Amino acid sequence: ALKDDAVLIAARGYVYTAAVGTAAPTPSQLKLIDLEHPEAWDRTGWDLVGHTSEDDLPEFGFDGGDSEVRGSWQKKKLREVETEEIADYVVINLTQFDETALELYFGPNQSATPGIFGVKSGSVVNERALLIVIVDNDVRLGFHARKASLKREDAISLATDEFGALPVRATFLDYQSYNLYEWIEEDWFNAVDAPVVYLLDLGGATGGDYTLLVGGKSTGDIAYNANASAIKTAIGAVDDGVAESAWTVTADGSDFEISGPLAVALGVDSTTGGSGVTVDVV
Amino acid sequence: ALKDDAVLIAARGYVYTAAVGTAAPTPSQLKLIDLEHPEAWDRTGWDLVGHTSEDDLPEFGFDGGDSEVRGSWQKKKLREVETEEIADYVVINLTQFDETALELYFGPNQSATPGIFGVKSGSVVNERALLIVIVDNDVRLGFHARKASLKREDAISLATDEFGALPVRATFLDYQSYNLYEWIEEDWFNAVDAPVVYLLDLGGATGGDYTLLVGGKSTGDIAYNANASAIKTAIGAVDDGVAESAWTVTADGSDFEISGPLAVALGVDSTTGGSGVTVDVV
Amino acid sequence: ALKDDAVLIAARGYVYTAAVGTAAPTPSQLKLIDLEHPEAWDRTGWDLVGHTSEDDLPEFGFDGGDEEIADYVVINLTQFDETALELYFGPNQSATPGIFGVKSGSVVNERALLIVIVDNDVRLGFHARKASLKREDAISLATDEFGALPVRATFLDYQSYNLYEWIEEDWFNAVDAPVVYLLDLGGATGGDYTLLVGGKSTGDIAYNANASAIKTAIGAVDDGVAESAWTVTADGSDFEISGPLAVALGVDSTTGGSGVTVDVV
Amino acid sequence: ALKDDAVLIAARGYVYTAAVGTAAPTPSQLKLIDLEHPEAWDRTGWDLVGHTSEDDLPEFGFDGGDSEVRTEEIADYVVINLTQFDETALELYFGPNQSATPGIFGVKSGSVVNERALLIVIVDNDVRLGFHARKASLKREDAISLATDEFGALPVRATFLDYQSYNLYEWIEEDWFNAVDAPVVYLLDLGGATGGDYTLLVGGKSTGDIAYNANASAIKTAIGAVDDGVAESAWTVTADGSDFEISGPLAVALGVDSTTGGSGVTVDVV
Amino acid sequence: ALKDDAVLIAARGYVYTAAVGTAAPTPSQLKLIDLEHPEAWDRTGWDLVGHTSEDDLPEFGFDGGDEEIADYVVINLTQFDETALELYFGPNQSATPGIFGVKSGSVVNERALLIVIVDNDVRLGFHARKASLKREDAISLATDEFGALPVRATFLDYQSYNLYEWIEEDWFNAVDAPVVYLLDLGGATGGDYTLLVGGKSTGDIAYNANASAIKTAIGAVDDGVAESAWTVTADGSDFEISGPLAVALGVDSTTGGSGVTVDVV
Amino acid sequence: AGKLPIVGEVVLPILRGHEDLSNPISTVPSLAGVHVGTWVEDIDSRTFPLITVRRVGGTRSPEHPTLFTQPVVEMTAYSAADLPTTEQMYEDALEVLYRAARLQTKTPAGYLHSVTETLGASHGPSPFDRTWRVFGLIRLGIRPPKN
Amino acid sequence: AGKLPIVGEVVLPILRGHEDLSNPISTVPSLAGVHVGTWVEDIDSRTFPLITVRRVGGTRSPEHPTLFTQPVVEMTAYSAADLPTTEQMYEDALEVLYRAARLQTKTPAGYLHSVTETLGASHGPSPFDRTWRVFGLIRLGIRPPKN
Repeated sequence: ALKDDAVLIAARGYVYTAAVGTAAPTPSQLKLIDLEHPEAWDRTGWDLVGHTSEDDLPEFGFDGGDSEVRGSWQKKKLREVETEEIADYVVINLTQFDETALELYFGPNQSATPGIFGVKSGSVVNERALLIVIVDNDVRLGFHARKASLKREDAISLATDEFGALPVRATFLDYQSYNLYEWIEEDWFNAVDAPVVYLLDLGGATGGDYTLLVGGKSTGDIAYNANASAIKTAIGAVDDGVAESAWTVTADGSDFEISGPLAVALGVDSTTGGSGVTVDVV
Repeated sequence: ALKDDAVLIAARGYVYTAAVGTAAPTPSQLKLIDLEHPEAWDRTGWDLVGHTSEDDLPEFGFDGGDSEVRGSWQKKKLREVETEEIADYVVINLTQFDETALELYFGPNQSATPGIFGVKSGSVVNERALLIVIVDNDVRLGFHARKASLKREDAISLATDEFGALPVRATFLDYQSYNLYEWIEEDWFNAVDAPVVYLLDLGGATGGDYTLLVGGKSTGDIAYNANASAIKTAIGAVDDGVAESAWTVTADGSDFEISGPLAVALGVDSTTGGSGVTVDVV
Repeated sequence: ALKDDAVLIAARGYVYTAAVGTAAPTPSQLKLIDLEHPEAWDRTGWDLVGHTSEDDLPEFGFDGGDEEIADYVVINLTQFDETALELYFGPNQSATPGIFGVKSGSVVNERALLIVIVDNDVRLGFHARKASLKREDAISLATDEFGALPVRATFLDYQSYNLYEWIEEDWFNAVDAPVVYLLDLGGATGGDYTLLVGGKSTGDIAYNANASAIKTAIGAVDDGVAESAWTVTADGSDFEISGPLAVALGVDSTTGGSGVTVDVV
Repeated sequence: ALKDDAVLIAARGYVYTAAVGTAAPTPSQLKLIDLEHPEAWDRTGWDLVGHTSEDDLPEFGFDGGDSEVRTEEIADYVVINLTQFDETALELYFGPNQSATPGIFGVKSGSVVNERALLIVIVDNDVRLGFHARKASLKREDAISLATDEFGALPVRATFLDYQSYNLYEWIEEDWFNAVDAPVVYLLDLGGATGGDYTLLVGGKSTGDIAYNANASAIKTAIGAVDDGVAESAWTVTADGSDFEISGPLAVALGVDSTTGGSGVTVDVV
Repeated sequence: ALKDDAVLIAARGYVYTAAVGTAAPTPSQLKLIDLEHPEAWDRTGWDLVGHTSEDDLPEFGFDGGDEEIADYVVINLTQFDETALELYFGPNQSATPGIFGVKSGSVVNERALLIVIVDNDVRLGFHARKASLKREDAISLATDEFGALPVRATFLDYQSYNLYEWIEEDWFNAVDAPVVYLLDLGGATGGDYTLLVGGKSTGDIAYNANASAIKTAIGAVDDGVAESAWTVTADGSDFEISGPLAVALGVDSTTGGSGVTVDVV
Repeated sequence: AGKLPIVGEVVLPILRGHEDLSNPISTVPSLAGVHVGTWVEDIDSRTFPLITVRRVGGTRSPEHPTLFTQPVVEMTAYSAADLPTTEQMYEDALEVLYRAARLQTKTPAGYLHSVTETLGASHGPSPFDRTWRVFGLIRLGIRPPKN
Repeated sequence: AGKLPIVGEVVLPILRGHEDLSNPISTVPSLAGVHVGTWVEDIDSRTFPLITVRRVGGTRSPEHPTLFTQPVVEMTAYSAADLPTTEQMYEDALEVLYRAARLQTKTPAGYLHSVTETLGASHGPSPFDRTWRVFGLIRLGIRPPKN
């Protein structure tokens, strides 16, 4: 079907790397994190690859994919066979000459000396997890590969009125039972029917001092004499990246409907009236 | 990491040669030495190759590096392997025709009569250490190879309205225990990590209040006030998703060096009753 | 005949060995087992051999011709683990950690062998109760391609079993039931339609025609024996047709519906 | 099954020779030795054969017979393409130098006996598959090749021979062959409860002296700093409610003990 | 040991012949003689064979192995005047000016043979006291490439001399001299330096350290080898180091007349 | 997706620093107090400094005309102070447009997608008594306001 | 690191030979006593010889707009002496820019990174009584100051 908000014009592309197998931000975190400071994220281990030419994007590519139709002298077309299976890659033109930019291109520094970066002869093993985030509009199509081999795509480019650049090709390789790579966007892939709601029960009103965890992070605690606005302010004050304005909470007397940008569950339970005010189900 | 001052545009490139194995100037000397006069500097033995053109630079390249993805009947895309050994080189267009600039291109002259340079047929061995200094404002990214084999890259260019040129290709080779080549710059390679700090400039006891952005989101209004926890817990808890324990603020004297995972800035200053809270600068 | 379904490309596959006489998974298990982890099979006893070569796949050769043939398989291994050296050199002759030792002269080396060739969800299996394992030729080594240990498995008779089985539930000893074509008229509200049989059109069939009238409308020019080569039987609103020639829709001219046939091959 | 870790590319490698019967480095030394300097090893007597051609790797062939009906004798060789032309490579191709004068290498008519131990180490990004033969007989495989644009080569065939009831040849790595079910953990005794000092030995050499009361980090500092190629960080150690414990890349043994009271200290492994 | 300077490219070469048993230039002459003009040599008696092809350089083949080995060289001559026809056909059997005549067969044609292979500086010689020269193959002719007369020289024993000898002063029966790394302090007047030994780093060495202080800093290096293996004798402002590993400049801080030390051997 | 805006409903909130369209005085700290508009007021009303942004070309994209557009805007800075202050005020306007593009800045009317110069800052004659003009052409990309 | 300046804060100290922006007469040996500035003073204050620098175009660099820019300046030399002195003075000023670029000259507002003519020393009509004029366009390139 046609979707005017799934049409994409990549405006800027951030690129991050980490040790092999490192997990990317989940689809619901990718809408809330900032892209400029990876040391702030929940998924520690990622860091920015460096500056990239800001009129250009990470250049996807492949080689192989050479495929042709085959048959028998009875029936002339019956399969298309892929003769050389697709080897899939992305090219990244760093413009930095910092050590942490050269290590993507040359592999690890071979000298201990302050102020020198040394290169040895022969091939190097150099492979990383790779996360790319492509930004347009308020969209953030992420891309994640758990293992990519990094190699020099071409020699270092220097020019008298265009920035110096050192291009790496990251080639994707499969790793354990995981996928070759994954695209990350919560609105587009495996999407639910639009609303989700959690029903916080209230029938156990003899009560106590229970609490919620929201996206895994605690709200402190809430007393049994609860109110829809009071629990919206409690949930909306969890320090997780998203404000009280994003949450919708309403009542049907015996329970509250809770809804918003993140998962909600009960943490520590404390109540006299059995399960009746410590139930939170979808 | 996204450091700006490591981004390079090559303004001009000086090229020097010496007998095989000769050491380059040290990383701290490279910031002080006078590039026009290599006979004068501490690291004796280097000389300028001649007039290279003003509008182009020593051009890096490599042969080989043809690389392929391999597997097995069980598992495809197991590892990437280099099918041809990568062979780094630099091309230099000397525009100068005296004996010292022909000797790099033809090898040593095989005639001893005054006023003649003569060449024998066939191969020649013509090998030198090579130092290139690429200059950009105060950045002086050096490049050093202890042995390079220097060969004819193309025939002598002559043109009616463009300068004549002797293009040499320097190919890098292993010389005893040393690296193949080394990049030299004291501030960039093997240097200390130098973590970012943001200077909260409040000019002492003052009337009124100001605001701070943390990660691009405003905290509340801050008056002239006590430091320590009373500023750290105003920098933290901005619905930023980062706990206060990630930040530091310290007994810094007059003006305070904020640090933590997000960037910080001022939003507005209304602290009008004296010297004010005028800057936030790194 | 002409099973387009049963044309094989060996796109991926696996090789297992076990003690002599070990039974392979049954044809209905082979459709369902996990090939990476033979330790988890209900038909337990099989050890997965190392990475076999990507381009030199197993060669199912034989030596004789007319004296009597011996069947073999040549398998290129591409791994230097003990699990692969044991197939090329025979059992390890040293007990010390970190060493694999070879004695001179011939050594007896016999194992059961299972090979699975996957394509896309078909999984043709091959199984031999007893193979004798030999060095095919030299260890290959190269600077730019995986080193290889090629082994010859020669099949030997064992305890009145076959030399080898080919294992696949769909293809061997199947029921061989004939194809049937479904004349799904859809809404069928009025009008006319024509089939074509072997490429020739039937010419006229009313929307309300019964199975016998359809069986008489089939029997076009160049037919098999008109009303006894062809079986037509109703179910629901529709008819299953079968006989000696292919049947297809020629021209739907009916007054309402989403189609006029759905057809087996 | 399916170690992808054990798929081998022969990216670089080194060929060595020695007098017949001489031993190669053990599986736990081969991870640590410097391949370019065989005079530095614990197993003295190896010398480097010269530069060998970058494209014709060693062929581990054989010329044995084929049988399928129920005629199968076999002999094993390896062919090495030497590319140096100085004496250390000509002695493998032609046999020993039969002229005594400086600057000349001379060869006589007929066959000559030329038997050596052979070691080959094949290297792939800190994988190091070793191969060792106690006795090989060396012969000319075919002509010396000369070319205008490519290095000349002397192809020599080493044929393996039985020797003194050792194996015909052996492949070496600690991680792949006869590998341990779990990493070895040594237990260090405390039954010598009081006073004085002791000296462990690691990989066959003394730790120096260490006191009865020593902390686990002092024990780690002692075993991690004693005359062989394993770094301070290679070892992991703990002191527990009744015993001390050591783990790492080498054999550890109780050495010599001068603990003043209790049983003295003597325990092996978990 | 590994010797880069002993790897051979046959970039140019020269082939000479002479009466049976004649001696070659000695190793110390072979580096100095002029190869184009063999009548000028002090070790006189050698005639230059003329041109030999650039493709198909002479190959040092053999026949036999496992019956006894017979050694040979094939030389592809490319001149067609008398000094090259005399090797392919044997001596001229006509006396008249301008004719070279060939008799029916079985000529005897023995000569001494010397080959010099010339790299950019290395000049490996090969010498045989007696060789028997024979046709290896047909005369080649082409419209666009030089014709050739390939001759098999087969080596034969003579008066208890060797079959043949390789001649090079630097390479064969040379002195066993150990590697000796210099260590030049560069006129240092303060600070420290470190040595890389193998790939490991020493601790800090002070600019004024004596030979014993260097010995105990080169040992105790998270060692491959004991202090006892290293020799570190001074000879002036410098030290000469020898031992079982490589030694290199590492990191230094010396503040004197040169801002670095150096280790160049 | 909503309709594409006129270019003034996106560029002006980026240069002013607020999305109240009724108030032309900027609050962005690098050029605060500059009057930013599309049409120069009567002499009894106008105040200097002044920035004028004026549509001078640039089509919808041919790939999808209703999804992305690339207006060309002539941007002009005026002052009564001196020529250097008029240059620095134009530079301080580029430094805001390039930052607002780097973030994909949202506005009620649309998103500023990208910014590029087709003719850089240049000095010219001014139509107003004792003032200096500096001007250039920016081509800037716009996207619909979701919804 | 720093911010890119208005072009006058880079080339005027380089043509003048001093970092004092308040003192418009140059002290460079080839231009001793030439007045150098963006704007021609009133007739009661003009002195000749005179050089003027005006920005005429040239963008920020498209791939890092905050890190490099290539302003085109019109440079114009005026004299009351004669036409040869005017084109000599223009060549003697252009020789200072080509040297100051080769030396990567640091100025308190930025570095002159490169120089390139795009029209050379054209003679033209002067707007001032009894004076000669020669002019050309130079595409400069400038980098922000380190901090």
